[PDB]
Amino acid sequence: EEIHHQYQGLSVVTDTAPKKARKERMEAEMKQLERDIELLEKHKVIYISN
Amino acid sequence: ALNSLAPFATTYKPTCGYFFSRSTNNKKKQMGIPATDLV
Amino acid sequence: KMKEITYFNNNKKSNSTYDRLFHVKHGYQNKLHRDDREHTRGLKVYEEESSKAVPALSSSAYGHRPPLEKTTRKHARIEHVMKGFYRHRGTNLPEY
Amino acid sequence: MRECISIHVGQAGVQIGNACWELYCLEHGIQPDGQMPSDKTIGGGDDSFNTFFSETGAGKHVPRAVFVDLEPTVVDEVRTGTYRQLFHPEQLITGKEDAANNYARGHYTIGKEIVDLVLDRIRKLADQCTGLQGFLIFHSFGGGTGSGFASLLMERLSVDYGKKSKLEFAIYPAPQISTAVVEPYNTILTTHTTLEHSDCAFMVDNEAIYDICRRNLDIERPTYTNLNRLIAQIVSSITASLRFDGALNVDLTEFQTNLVPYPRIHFPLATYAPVISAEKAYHEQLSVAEITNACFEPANQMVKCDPRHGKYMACCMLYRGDVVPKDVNAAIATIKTKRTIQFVDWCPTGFKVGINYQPPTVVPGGDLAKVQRAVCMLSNTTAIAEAWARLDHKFDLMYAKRAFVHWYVGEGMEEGEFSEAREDLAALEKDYEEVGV
Amino acid sequence: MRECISIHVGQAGVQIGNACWELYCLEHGIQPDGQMPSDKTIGGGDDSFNTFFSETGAGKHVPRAVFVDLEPTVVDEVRTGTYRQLFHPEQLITGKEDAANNYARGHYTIGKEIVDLVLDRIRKLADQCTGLQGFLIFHSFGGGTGSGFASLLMERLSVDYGKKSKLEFAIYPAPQISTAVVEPYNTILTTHTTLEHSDCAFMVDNEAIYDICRRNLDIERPTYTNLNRLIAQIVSSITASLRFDGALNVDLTEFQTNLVPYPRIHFPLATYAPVISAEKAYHEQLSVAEITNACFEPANQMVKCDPRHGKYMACCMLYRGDVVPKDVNAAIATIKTKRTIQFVDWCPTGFKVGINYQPPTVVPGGDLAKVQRAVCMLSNTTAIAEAWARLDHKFDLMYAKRAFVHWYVGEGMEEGEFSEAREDLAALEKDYEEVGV
Amino acid sequence: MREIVHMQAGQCGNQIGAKFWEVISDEHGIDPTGTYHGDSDLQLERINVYYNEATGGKYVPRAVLVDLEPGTMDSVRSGPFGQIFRPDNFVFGQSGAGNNWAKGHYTEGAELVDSVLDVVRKEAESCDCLQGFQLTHSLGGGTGSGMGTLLISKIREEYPDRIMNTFSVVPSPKVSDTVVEPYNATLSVHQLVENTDETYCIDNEALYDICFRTLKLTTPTYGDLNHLVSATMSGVTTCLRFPGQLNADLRKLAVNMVPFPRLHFFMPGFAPLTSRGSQQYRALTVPELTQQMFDAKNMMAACDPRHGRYLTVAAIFRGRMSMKEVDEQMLNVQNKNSSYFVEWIPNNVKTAVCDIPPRGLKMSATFIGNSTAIQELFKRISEQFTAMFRRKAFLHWYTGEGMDEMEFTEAESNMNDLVSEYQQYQDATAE
Amino acid sequence: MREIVHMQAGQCGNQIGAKFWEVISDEHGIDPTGTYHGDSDLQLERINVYYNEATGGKYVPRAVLVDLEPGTMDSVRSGPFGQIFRPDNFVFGQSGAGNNWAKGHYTEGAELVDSVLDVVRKEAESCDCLQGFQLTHSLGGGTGSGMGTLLISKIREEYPDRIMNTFSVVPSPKVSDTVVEPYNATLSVHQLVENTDETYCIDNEALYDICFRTLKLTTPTYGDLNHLVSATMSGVTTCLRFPGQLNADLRKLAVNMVPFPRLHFFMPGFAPLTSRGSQQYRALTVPELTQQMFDAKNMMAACDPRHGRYLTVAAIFRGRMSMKEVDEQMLNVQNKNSSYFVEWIPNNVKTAVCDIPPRGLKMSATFIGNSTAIQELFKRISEQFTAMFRRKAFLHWYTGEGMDEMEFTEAESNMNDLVSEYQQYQDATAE
Ligand SMILES: Nc1nc2c(ncn2[C@@H]2O[C@H](COP(=O)(O)OP(=O)(O)OP(=O)(O)O)[C@@H](O)[C@H]2O)c(=O)[nH]1
Ligand SMILES: Nc1nc2c(ncn2[C@@H]2O[C@H](COP(=O)(O)OP(=O)(O)OP(=O)(O)O)[C@@H](O)[C@H]2O)c(=O)[nH]1
Ligand SMILES: Nc1nc2c(ncn2[C@@H]2O[C@H](COP(=O)(O)OP(=O)(O)O)[C@@H](O)[C@H]2O)c(=O)[nH]1
Ligand SMILES: Nc1nc2c(ncn2[C@@H]2O[C@H](COP(=O)(O)OP(=O)(O)O)[C@@H](O)[C@H]2O)c(=O)[nH]1
Ligand SMILES: [Mg+2]
Ligand SMILES: [Mg+2]
Repeated sequence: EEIHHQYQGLSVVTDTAPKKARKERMEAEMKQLERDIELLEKHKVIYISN
Repeated sequence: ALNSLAPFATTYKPTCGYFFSRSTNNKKKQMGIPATDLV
Repeated sequence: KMKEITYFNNNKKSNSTYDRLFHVKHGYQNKLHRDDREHTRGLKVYEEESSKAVPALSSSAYGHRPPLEKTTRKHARIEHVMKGFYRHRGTNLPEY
Repeated sequence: MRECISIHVGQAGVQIGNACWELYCLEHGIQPDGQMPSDKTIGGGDDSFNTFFSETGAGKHVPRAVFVDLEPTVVDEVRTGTYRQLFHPEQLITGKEDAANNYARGHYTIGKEIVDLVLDRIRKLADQCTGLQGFLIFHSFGGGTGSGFASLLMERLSVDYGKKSKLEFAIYPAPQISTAVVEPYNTILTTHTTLEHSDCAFMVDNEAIYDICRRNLDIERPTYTNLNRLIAQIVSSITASLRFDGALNVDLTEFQTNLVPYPRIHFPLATYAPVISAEKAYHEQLSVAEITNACFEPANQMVKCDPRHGKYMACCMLYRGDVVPKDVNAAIATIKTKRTIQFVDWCPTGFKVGINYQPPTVVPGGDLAKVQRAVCMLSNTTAIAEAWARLDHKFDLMYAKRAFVHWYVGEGMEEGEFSEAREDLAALEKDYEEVGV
Repeated sequence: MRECISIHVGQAGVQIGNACWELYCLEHGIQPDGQMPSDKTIGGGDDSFNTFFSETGAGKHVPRAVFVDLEPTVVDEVRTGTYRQLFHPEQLITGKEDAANNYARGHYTIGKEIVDLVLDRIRKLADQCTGLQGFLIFHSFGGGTGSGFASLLMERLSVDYGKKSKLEFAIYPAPQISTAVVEPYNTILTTHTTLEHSDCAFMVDNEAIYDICRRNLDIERPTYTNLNRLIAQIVSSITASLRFDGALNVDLTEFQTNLVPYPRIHFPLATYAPVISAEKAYHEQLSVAEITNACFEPANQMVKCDPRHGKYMACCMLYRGDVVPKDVNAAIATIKTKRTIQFVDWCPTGFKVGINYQPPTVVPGGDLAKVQRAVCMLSNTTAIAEAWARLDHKFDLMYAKRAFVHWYVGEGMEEGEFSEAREDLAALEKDYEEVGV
Repeated sequence: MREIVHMQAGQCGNQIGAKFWEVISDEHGIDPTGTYHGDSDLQLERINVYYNEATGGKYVPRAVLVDLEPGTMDSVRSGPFGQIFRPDNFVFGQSGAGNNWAKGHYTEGAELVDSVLDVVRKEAESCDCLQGFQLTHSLGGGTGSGMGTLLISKIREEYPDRIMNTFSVVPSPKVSDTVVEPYNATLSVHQLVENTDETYCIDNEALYDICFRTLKLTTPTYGDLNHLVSATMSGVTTCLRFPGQLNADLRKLAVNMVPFPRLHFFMPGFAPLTSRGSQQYRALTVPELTQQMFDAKNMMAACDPRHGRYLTVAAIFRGRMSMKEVDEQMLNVQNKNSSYFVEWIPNNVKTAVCDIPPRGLKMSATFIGNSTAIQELFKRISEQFTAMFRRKAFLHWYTGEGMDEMEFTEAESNMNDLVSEYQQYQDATAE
Repeated sequence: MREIVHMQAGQCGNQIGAKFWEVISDEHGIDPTGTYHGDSDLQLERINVYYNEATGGKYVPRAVLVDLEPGTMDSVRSGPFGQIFRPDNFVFGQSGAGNNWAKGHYTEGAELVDSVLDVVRKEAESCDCLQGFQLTHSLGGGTGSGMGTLLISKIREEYPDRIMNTFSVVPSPKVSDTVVEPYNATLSVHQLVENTDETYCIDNEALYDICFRTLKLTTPTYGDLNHLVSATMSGVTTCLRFPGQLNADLRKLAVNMVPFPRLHFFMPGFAPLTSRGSQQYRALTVPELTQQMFDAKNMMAACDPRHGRYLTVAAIFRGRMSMKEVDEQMLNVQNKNSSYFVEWIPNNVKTAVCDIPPRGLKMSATFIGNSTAIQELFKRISEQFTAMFRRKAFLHWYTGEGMDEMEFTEAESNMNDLVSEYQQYQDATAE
């Protein structure tokens, strides 16, 4: 929710290199988070190996 | 899952864009199979 | 807090965006004509405007009070001719 | 057996019926959910409610009213509020977009695509009926749904059902006070239709009810709630003889054949008496003679006109309560021998009395006091020509500069309907003059 | 003991039968595993289940259903669903590939490989019956398995059995809502062959029953499931006279000797219209007269053609439930006095009444409120020519450019079939016109 | 169900619409996120008039923010209550018209209009009633005026049966606030008075006046002004959203307040307005509301109405009240100041009572009025236009960027025709 | 039990098929090793359609990898979901010959055609019903075009009854991207027309437009383009793989879509495609899916459908939805854009609802449409072809590999005939 709130407050266009990189870094971070808690929410047990 | 559709991830090797890092080695890998050879 | 109408709601749970989007429900109900226009039947005011001591709608004042009289049952047009001269079943004609 | 279909058109008609059905349910004992607390065991035959309600199977009574309106709003809180279950879900017919104070828009647009559904609901109700005798079209002359669509439904009901007593209850604009600016246009346009299709159209404005609430009722803050409760009491006193026994029972046929001298003078005035409050009711001898005097007072008229300038043709007394016919005879004799109350020469016998035994039922949260005696005085006077002249003057002031005509013209209704309606009410005023002389 | 065998061919037929056998098991108290519980039997040797379920003696009952589709799907849903142990594994026949909206593939190429197997299964399930009322074919005219292979089955059944009743239930294409583009071709090709072989074609389209579900059953986003339950209720009400008793009973020859005046006029339309939802049935007394005249309006006929544009020819009205045989005749007398509908001059008596005693059975999971009265009216009417004219206009309009012809041509069928089907449908329209005038 | 599509054009439109979507979403209970932290289902029954709700509890609005330069859109998205707006309906240009009507109407403002109508059609066909179109543009600027009037012309052309209400800020009598403002305003009103069914004409001396010497406030910021505009902007469409007593929809107000088609320029008014120190000394009742309405100071259009006569007046009360109060107060106003009313219109006052007041008010009052005193605005603008056009002021931009002198001539023709119509319907008697 | 044999030839075909076997592996629950790591039982009913069972629970795809060179074979073998292919279905040469239809079709491309045809033959007799063949290739290459259409001709000769479709990445109208593309495309379609009956024309800047004006995605890349292609790969055969209310397989959507044999050039699409930012602001409903279908901003062919009329249209839906809503939406869009449809056939739209959606989506959709707007691409390719052929440019690399100008004239005549009949069937009136 925090990275989504920060990503929603970006500019209307990302034309500079930092704007273009800051969009993509947050997109990759939030989708990696989505994969992480999708794997967590799809399951009920979750054992930890080593 | 590595190929999601609704939040659109088509996960490939970390090349181009922000994640280019002079890494994620672009040397080609050994095929293993030689060729198709009836000769 | 107290606001124009009281309605001390218990914060009406949460609506987190992750659970709203990525918890996909294949549970459309067919009682509507479109999925987006959801708040056309699930409207809940009929008991809170009665729990009002004084109600927030002018139109919702017709029958807010409990009844006062006994309706004065004594004079009523009780039908005896065309509802009493007709009896549903049985030709007289004994059958035992 | 003695059915009567109620049709509430427009916001004013729907709100009047919202008071009216509350009063009917409190009168006949049906709870707001439709379930009578008792059942067919006690109460004997239990057929008093059959004028309005119809018991369906297990014992839920559904009324015989159609709540039709072009805007969704008011009929949606009708569908949503306390009486959500008691009304049939397809009876409460909604529109799609409001007519918005326009006879042209109510009679030449989306009123067409609601009228087939409301007519089919009317036919379903009348085929459920087993001896239907009358209609109860409640609406307003202010304009929009209550004028154009009500006129359209009146015309279609007249050409469909043939001979049938179509009682109309219209909300008239007051002399000094009204809401919309096109109320003159709407009144002339709806009177052109309801003159030849209605039968005993009762007329009520807001100012006179406000004055009665301020004078008799001690209500410093009267509102539409009190107005609609008073009109509900009026119509209950009109239709009480159908549902309760009495010394003399008056139904719609002998109502309209006594209150209509000629087949154009069918606009009587309704006055209720007493409209007293409980505090003033304590200090009094409420009785037949003085309630007849209050009925014939000029300050208790519910149309803003002076009956002392009138030429009373025929009036019906509708007594309600433990009323003695000898006291009725004495009160009518005193009213007849009074000289300021002027009757027309060709009707010396103009006093149709009808006594019902059931006393009036008070609404909880109401304003009227409990009374053992009431009269719904209904008089076909000549003082309504003052109202006709007033609204014709308003129409002339509108029509001199042709203001607010372009909406009707661009909608589609032409100048010919305005001209025909104006000349129709001119002929109506000359008809009152011809019958009054 | 009065057995009737049901052949459900095509995807539409298989889905319709999937709802139908659910309704039949619920009516006869049969659990989905195939057994009747000991506390859900009439007892004393009841026989009101053998018309649809045989009894391989273990306590287990198996239906007389010939579920057939050329595609591996949907029948696999039947095999893997909750109605898995009910059907025998040999009763559910599947082929190599679907005919795929092609009459030529359904009739000449794909269906020939499986027509002998389905004929063998029909022969076995017919020989297992002591007395056969007839055949209940369930299919769609849209195209594929339900059109060409249905026509092939009807040709083979007319060759083999002969003279037996063959009721078909065809999912007809609606005028504006449709799925394939070759549906006019498939209907034109089927109605050349089913004309000479069937004896009663109950045809239903999707748009009209969508309107029924939206309006009367207030489901304004319905689905094929709900359509299948309502069609199942229709077929249960029509076959409810080979089972539970009552007044006048109408059987497979009874409602055919009085529905077809001439042999090739076997295209009636069905109307089951006590279709009232749960929240709308409590606020209504569901009476015989009002359901009787409710099953006569164009808003309730489930074929998109108004009955006003055409003269009625015959009506077989099948009541169901607690119905006295008086108010049936009273309601039919009122309909005879009605001038809205028009009967043909050579059929003075044109009503045939069947009445049962079993109330309709509600499926848990459908809206379909618990009602004690039902009508399943079947009218042979001249207004069905509108659908023929519409699809003939579509057929000629597509065939002007000879589009989609090569798919039929390169499969085993020639354009002479197209020409002779055009001529046959022109003759059918001319015969309906001549019979109507 | 009567949806109305809302539209913001220019920086004035963007800020006024941003505060309007703060105010009405606070009224309906929408949080900053977009969900429903409301109080009642009365706010939810007709919440889809302004909001195309998504699945679940998302309540995004039918607002189209449009400009020729991104700018204020980034400002709105960074500002509070800015994340409610959908990222799809932020169509914009790249250069920026500014205060050039030619740049808003013929030049790159006229190539954005295809995408603008694409979004408008998407939001219109994602509905079922489509009562009308709200526009909060700036009358007397560039992208507010030129693109706004072009959008009005296109929308009236493609849906010619809908209520069209534009709010608009009026060119100022005092100060200037823009040098080319008479040219921009004349060119805007030329295309405005054929298509808009009602224009509301808000003015930037009355907004400062009724907060400086009615609300005190010392330094009155700008958010208070935008809130004061959005108060009556929300109060007009109260009948479309909240139920209650005797109602008045947008078409009802249009037919009650427009006697002839080119007479649809009104003046607004919000009349609970007590100073912060003397709020407790006032008794807030319908007579006090009516006194605050029919008062020369409270009108938000300048145009001191003692210099003319009200053609029509409509008053939307919001609260738990009596009808006899409001109706008797309007009777008292008419019978008292009948000299300052139009004599050939008896009952020139429409009343509409809802029973849902806004936040922080037990009772509320919204004034709107078609007056024969609003011609002073148009007379001053025509005078300034003629003063610049005689000496040929800033014109080479328009002429070399795609106008003609003739277009200015019919603009002045509609100018003096409109003021002549106001004067002719003012000075006429009953007979 | 229907059966599809996948045949990926060329660089573009290899990459697209790699992403296709990626997107359906996790749809059917297949891990990179080969086991079934999933939850639902519905994925093991028609899993034989794309994967045949092997030694020890392993499922392997029924796909043939076809090329004249290593390279993207190394890339496919090294990438994820790459060690799932059987290492024997890997027919590849060593020349590196490319961008020469002659060298791919009348040269060494005819040397490996026997080996790859025997591989495909073993694949086909590994089946029991063999619904058809599905090939992925690019129009405008050497290996995927020449050798590809050679294999198309051999398969059409040897199995002239089964449904066989190509997904035909077409050349690009904007820019050129390969110098000999009109020659390759002309010679490839000249073999595609008589053989294939389902060609899904997929264009590159259309996918760029989708990925940039629909999903933002500032770094689009061929991963996103190949996932767009793989979505409409899975959307055609989702009815074969999974049950639905109204099933429709490849033969049904061929016969329902081909009125005359040389009229089989489709325009694929997908729905719902939404951005990451505009995901909580969007409602995933059937009318939104339908309008996103029939909007021209969803087509995978760069030709614009507004300049032509759709011949026939298919809308293969996936997920749990309402049948009345779905076919009412198609009725509404047909009656709305009745001018953008041919009137000489009625009801030219097709519905196919499947009861299983993809991963993470409530509903999904696949628009595939035979339209008369595809003739603009053929007109452009024919004009470029005759522009190069009028001066014999680049022709000696074709005539030195065993060709003649007679074949080029025959291909040009075929192009002109196909364009002329597209013109005829777009201007042919009803009567
Ligand atoms: N007595 C009484 N009159 C009412 C009431 N509500 C509205 N009115 C009258 O209705 C008039 C306004 O016209 P409406 O009846 O509201 O118009 P409508 O029938 O709803 O049709 P539209 O204008 O299209 O909405 C006012 O002048 C009131 O006198 C009410 O509750 N009681
Ligand atoms: N009422 C209803 N109609 C259906 C149903 N399923 C299919 N249909 C109708 O069938 C038509 C499509 O043809 P299908 O029945 O699916 O094809 P088929 O008869 O199985 O033959 P094939 O082409 O081999 O699949 C549609 O137009 C529908 O009207 C269903 O479940 N209920
Ligand atoms: N309420 C409000 N009014 C404004 C604002 N900006 C300009 N105005 C008014 O609009 C007129 C000029 O508008 P302008 O700034 O040119 O709008 P533009 O065309 O979008 O640039 C002036 O007379 C101002 O009174 C604003 O941000 N808010
Ligand atoms: N979508 C997509 N297209 C590609 C890819 N690689 C090449 N192409 C397209 O293929 C065309 C060139 O064809 P090519 O691959 O050289 O054919 P080949 O030489 O026979 O293998 C170009 O127009 C590209 O657009 C890819 O990875 N994805
Ligand atoms: Mg109203
Ligand atoms: Mg099928």
